[PDB]
Amino acid sequence: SKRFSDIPQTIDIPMQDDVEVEIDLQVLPDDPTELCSVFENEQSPRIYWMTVALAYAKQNKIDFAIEMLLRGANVLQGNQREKLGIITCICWLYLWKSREAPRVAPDGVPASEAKTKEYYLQLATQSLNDASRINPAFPPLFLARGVLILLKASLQPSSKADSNKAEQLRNALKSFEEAIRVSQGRNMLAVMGKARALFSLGRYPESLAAYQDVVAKMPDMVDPDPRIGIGCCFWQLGFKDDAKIAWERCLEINPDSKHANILLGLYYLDASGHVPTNSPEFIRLYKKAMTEYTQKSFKLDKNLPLTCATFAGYFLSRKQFGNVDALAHKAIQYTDVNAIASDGWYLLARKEHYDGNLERASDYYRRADDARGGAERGYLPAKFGAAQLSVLKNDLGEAKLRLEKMIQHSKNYEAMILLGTLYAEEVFANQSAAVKEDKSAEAKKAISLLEGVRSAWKDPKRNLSPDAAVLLNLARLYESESPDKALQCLQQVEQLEIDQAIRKLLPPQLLNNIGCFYSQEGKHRLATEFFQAALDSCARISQTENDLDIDALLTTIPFNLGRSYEYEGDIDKAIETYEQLLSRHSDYTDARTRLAYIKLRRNPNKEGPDAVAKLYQENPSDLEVRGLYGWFLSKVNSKKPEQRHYKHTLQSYDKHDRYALVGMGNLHLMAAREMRRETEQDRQKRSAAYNRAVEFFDKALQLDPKNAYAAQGIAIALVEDRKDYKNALQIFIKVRETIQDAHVYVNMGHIYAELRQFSKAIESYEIALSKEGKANDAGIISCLGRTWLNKGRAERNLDAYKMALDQAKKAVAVAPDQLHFKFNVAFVQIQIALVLHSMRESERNSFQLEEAAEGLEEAIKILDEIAASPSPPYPRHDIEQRANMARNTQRKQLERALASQREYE
Amino acid sequence: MIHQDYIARIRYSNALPPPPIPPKLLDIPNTGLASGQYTAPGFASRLAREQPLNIEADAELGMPLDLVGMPGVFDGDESSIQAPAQPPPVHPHDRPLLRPLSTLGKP
Amino acid sequence: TLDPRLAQIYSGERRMGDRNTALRGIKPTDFSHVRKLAAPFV
Repeated sequence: SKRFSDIPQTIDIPMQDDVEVEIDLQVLPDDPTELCSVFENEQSPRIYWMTVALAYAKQNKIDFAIEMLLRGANVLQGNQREKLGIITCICWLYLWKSREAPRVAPDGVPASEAKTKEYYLQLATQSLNDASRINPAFPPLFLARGVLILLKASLQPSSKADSNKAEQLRNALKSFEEAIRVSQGRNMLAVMGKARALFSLGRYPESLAAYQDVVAKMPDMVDPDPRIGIGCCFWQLGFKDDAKIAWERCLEINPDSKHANILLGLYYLDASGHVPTNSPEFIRLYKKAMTEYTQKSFKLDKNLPLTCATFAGYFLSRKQFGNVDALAHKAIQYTDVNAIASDGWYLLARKEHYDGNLERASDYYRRADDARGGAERGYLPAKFGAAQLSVLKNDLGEAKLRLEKMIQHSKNYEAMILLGTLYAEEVFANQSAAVKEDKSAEAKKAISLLEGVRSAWKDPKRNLSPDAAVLLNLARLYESESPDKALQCLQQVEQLEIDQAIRKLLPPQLLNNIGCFYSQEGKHRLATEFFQAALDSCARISQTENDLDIDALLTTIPFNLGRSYEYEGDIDKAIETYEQLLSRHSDYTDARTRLAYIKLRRNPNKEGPDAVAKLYQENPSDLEVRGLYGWFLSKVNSKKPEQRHYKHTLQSYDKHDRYALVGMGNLHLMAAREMRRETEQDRQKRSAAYNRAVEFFDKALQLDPKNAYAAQGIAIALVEDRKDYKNALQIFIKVRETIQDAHVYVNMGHIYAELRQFSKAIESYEIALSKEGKANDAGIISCLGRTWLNKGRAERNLDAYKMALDQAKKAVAVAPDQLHFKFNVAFVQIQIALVLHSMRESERNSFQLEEAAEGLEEAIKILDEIAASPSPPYPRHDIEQRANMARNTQRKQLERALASQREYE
Repeated sequence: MIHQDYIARIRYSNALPPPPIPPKLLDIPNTGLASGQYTAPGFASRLAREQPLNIEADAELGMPLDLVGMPGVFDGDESSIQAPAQPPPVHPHDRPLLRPLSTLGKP
Repeated sequence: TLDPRLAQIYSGERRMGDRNTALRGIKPTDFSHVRKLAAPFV
């Protein structure tokens, strides 16, 4: 029946004398020590000892009851039949005391005389052993074994990666199963114990089956209610709504069930998780769960760990910390369960984190992690709190440790974003350091991490909150080598900024950079509009509160705008903007450097060289300005040691100025093809000069393997010093896809001309001529003409001689003064005459022969004039010799033209 | 003499571009780690909530088994903690709790 | 030879190309194998 219904109100103690002592078992003595003495001195029988002890238990005075039964035990040592009884009761009472005990007592414990759980457990073990030595196989002792083993098993700390606990659970199970066997399966506490063990073994369906069996066989067993077990089993197994049903039924039966209340609050808490953030539905569910069910349960027991932890979390959310400490502390002290301990430490950690006592916060996080077994298992949020706590204190190495450790465990979003940010910032810091370390690996790691974060924004299942900061960092990471991704990033940062045709005045820096990325692409007006938009945006900030260095941005951005105009073309406006920026701020030198270049192209003769000189003088140590001046000196050499001199003075200003080095390889190279070869010693001398050119080319290209100009200069070195066309051509092919300058194509055409690959040398040259700067470059037209001519020789192709003449005539049009160009049209005409004379009538036409004769006349004229001309390309007598053979070629062509049009009859 | 041919001086050039001096990137103000947002507890509060709840109150799981007070057990009889010979009719509110796991559907 | 004001104005600036980066061309490429063949040159 009901527990304690057994006890009567009053009883009479049979004294040695009589009638004697009567006792009220509802309102007992405040101390039983005397009564114990009475019973000792009365050799008192054993029912009285038990009746009074259990009486003390009914009004919660459990120790009294223990003490009584301790003395009763020793008083009846001769007889073991009820000794067995009281010793078993002792054991069970030691389990009770065990339950209300603490894991550990305060630091002034003292550790011996520890009132701890393990103290009562060990005491229960001994008493139990005493009773089993009397009668092993007394059913209540089979129960006792089970229970004990459970209570001891729960105290096993979390293992890493347990076998100790698992086996202990098995032992409990077998003891509970023995208690069942002995009862022939009618002991419901034994089967409840078995169910518990199964649940601890993760055998949930059998555990459920067991609690259900209890309810089925014995519904009125409600102390303890197995329906709790039912609910817990349902919840694991993933049926939290049926768990709800069970625990509501638990409460229906007993609304003051302190565990059913918590469990129901936990149901609603979980439910409040599945609904969003703060909402009407969320708030009702959360206040319901916490206030109703957890408070209710807390009023019933202030010392109930799960409740304590849960309500500590409640207060945490409401930033009310005196409560949080007390509760969470209480929970940690009084718990059989590690999970609870870890949750308590975690709550305290988050409190001390908020308030800022980081050392004890980090220790707390650590204890929270370890409670669940620490590393390789543990509490993910606790680990994270540690990582953050280590990030502060600036001990960023260890932060890197644990975050890595975590992402290796699982792709946790919060780890990924923090680690990636950490790496990004490492790279950014590096770049302004005294010595740039190599952090390309750390950069990659960052990029990958924040792209993994982008994946997190992508997948519908997560709730998908987006961060600016991540996008900006990622934009900067990509900036150096993968700029288009950086652009896209900044475009989506644009969108996020605007959300919170198109007129856009967002912060200036964002707009500028976007402008910059647009500018690296062709979109120079899009860029220009973005710069203008940035300026406007700075003006808007200027009027209002926020102080940014608006004067700095109003120096930088208008340069960018001038540069963009310049890119775009309305250079005059570029000029005026540079100038306006200069009027307000004339010491911003990059502006005037662009001005001087704008000038160098507009007025090559006059103001430009004036302007650059002035800029070199007024501003002689700016490496960009320098480069420009050197570029200017190169133009003067083309016009032809001022340039080499200067480049290595600059070389004393900076050892690794790639521009100047390739400037040297170039200068050497040019000066050294014209070096008198003579032969022998003289010939060697210049091959040393090429060596020096390659000296400079290689150092330059070793600093910057991406440098195409240095590599191409090595290909030129190749071709000229060691006629290695084949690989020099390799260099040329992949420099060609990166450079696009005319001279690249010219140099290519030169190689292909050598390699008999005429067609491909043709349209190399053709592409060169297409290109801005002169289409009509005489020297390229010449080279193209001869290439065509050699193609005509090779292939027996008239049309190729046709083209060679056409080209030779295009050149003559351009420079009609020029002696040789005239010789060339002439030579080619004589060749066409020749080849046409060699051909068979079967493959020839009479029209062709007329035009050839015409051309030949032209040729004789040109050659004849050249003979008379001073400074002839070849000796004049050799030119006359060519003309004299042109008299008998005249007749060859006469003859065969007659023969041909007769064939044409 | 007859070694005359098309005349086209043949030279290679590697002229450098003038320093472009492109536009200049500006530093976009951002929330660092030093700015507390990423190191604040708050940022972890979502991550903390989506963690599964522990529903294990005790070693005994909130159903504490003690025989203490149970009328005869320390003497011979487990009557108090023994199921009746005749199973009682099932209460309507226990019917849903008695449903076999199979009957429950899919998790 | 920077004025203090200029020096801090430049502080905010980050270059995205210069003399040297220009020589890498419109799309960078590795030319260290060319380094290999400059080597036997000298």
